[PDB]
Amino acid sequence: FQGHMQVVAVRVWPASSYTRVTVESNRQLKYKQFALSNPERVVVDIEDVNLNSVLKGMAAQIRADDPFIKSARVGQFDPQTVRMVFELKQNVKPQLFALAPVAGFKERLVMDLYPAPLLALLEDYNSGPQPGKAGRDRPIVIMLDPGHGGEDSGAVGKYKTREKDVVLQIARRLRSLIEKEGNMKVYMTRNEDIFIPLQVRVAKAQKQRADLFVSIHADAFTSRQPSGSSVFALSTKGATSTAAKYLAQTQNASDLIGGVSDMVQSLTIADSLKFGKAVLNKLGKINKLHKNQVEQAGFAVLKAPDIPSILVETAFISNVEEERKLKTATFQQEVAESILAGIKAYFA
Ligand code: NA
Ligand SMILES: [Zn+2]
Repeated sequence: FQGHMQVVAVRVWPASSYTRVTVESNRQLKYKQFALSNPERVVVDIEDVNLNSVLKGMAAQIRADDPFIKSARVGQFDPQTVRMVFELKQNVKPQLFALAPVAGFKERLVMDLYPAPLLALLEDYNSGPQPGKAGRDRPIVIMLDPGHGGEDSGAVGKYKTREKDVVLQIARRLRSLIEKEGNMKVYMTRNEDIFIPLQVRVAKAQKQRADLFVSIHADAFTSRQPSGSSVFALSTKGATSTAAKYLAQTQNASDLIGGVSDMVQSLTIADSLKFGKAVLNKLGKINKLHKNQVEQAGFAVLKAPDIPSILVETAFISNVEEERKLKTATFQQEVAESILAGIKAYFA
């Protein structure tokens, strides 16, 4: 019970591109943010707040490896006003924005501390395949996109496994395999627990000249019965099943969850279907398939107009058996070997 409090939760997401501080509360917060020096500090003042257990716990959320925050102290500064003080490891350009309650979160105040390669993309948030035959004239450029991150945990298992962790571990195994393919070059939209907006993932792939885009997930249905792996490609004109339409809806809410402030396209979909099929065939040796064909729905991460893009449901984490499989090194590796083998079989 937290009806009485103003601030109800406080989270810090340390990452190399930016550290995010989130303060969640029952009413929209009036705040002021400013800087101090000797030592470099960022200070946030919050109004209509009484200090409590939650804000007092803010100091113990600061990890010894936050690239931005050396430490955080909090006090009542005024009978109305809490002051948060962040001692810094490097110069920052803070950006603060407020979010209305949505997706199960109450009011959120977000502060992102940026420094004063993916930085370039987040800060201008206000190309495509190179010429030649990928694989033969130059390497195939693959962009891996592990779903979610930071504030957005993704779907959560019955036994508490978070989709964000497992799709990252699976992306890392797959990255590691690819960097033994002489044929191949790999980038990642993220390689840590950070939140990346949906359009930034897409833009990263256009920016780094991807030949293939794979988005990796472990989503959830309300029922714990549906299980197995599955592969999706884009449709802008209607989903091929209610399951696919639903996952498009849940996956597109990511930007709300984590929090932020057309002749050539049909041809790209056709290639994506063909690449999706190759990948499905390899997942079918390794796992139950949820559906036996490649499906389509309005997935925002698959909107890159010039790049074949697919979304791989490694498995539905809503399912108890598949939650447990997703935690295992063997099954994560089988999934990684399957995507790779599918990539190779597409180029032949
Ligand atoms: Na390589
Ligand atoms: Zn997901």
